[PDB]
Amino acid sequence: DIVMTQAAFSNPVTLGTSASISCRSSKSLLHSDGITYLYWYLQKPGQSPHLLIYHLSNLASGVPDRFSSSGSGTDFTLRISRVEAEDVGIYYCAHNVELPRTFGGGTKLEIKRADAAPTVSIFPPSSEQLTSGGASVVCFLNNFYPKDINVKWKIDGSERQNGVLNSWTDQDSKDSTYSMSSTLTLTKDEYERHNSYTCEATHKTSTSPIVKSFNRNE
Amino acid sequence: EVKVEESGGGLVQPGGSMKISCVVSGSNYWMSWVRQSPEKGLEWVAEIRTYYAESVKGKFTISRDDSKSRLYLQMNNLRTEDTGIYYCFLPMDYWGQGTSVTVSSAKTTPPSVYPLAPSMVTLGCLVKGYFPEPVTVTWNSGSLSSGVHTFPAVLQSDLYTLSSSVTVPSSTWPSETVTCNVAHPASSTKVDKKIVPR
Repeated sequence: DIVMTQAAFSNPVTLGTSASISCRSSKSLLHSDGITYLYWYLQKPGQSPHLLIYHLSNLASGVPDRFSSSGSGTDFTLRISRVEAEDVGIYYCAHNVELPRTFGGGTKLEIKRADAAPTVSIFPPSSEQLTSGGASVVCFLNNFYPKDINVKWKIDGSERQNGVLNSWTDQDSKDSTYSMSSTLTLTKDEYERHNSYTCEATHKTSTSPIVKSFNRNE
Repeated sequence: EVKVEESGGGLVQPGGSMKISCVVSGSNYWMSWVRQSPEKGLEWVAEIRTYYAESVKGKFTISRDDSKSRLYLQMNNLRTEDTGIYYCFLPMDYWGQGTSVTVSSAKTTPPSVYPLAPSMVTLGCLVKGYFPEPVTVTWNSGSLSSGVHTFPAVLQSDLYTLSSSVTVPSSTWPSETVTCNVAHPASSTKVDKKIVPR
């Protein structure tokens, strides 16, 4: 069956500049009719795939004219001129020359923008959660760029590794930034026996960590 | 306008059975099912013009009512590896919304929803200890979509947890109400958690 090969990440691209996404087929998709049976789909964050290009170079209905594709029967390049923040997503190549129908692994289009420090926010356990018997401290580190970020938790000044749950968003379709959530969970009994909880975020936009904390006594 | 609407899905234990379906609006059409998981990507499984991927022969039966424009996929004796989001896909132009299918020995567990309260203020909701995915989160029934971040759920010790943040001007909270609306259909849970100042 046909192996459709693409890289997981595009070369990053500044807004207004041009992007390319490569794909290769293991079997040639160019037939005697002069048509190449190659298709491109975009899967925007949260959504299903949608068709961009059919038969190698044809633009699908309602797709911006800035998208295009070209290639041989085996090597293809999707190109996006003047890239907009809304173009962010995962782009898939596919064929329809045999069953099984197969797709590439998807290439994430990586938008490059101005650096931005995270907005950090910390939150103590709610009375609701405390009634259940648990106690979670939450730290949002929001709307930062670039995507790499490190978060450390202290309880009373000592680092706490265990009980930490981290999550990351994809690149935002509107402002091209990233966000992270970090939750430290404890039991109510341990929680009520420490005084200070701190979330510290190291990001390239500051040599110094951004730190938020709260103290149960104030 | 062609539209592919799909439904069914849910959670079963290994060995369990599920029939999913979709309806096209807007005879002349082939229909396929494509499933998506982080570990295997987009995988074509079945098509009716019937053809089936090698991995699901004998487990899946694809079928159509050309009258109703209502195609079905009967998924019997399911395996843990069958877990994923299943798309109706009319090759090559139209995709459905995607219905989640989870096959797992873990049973349905509803979420506990907790409010997170402290120029611009950030608030949030913690949706903790549920199974299976997905849950949906809304703030003020959609009124606040800008400045919302809902994070991917993470599985820890056989339960999912997710969180959502919302950032608004300080002049709008707590003077005005802010509420996260959480649904978890698998467990018929719907909650509307007010964020009250501490």
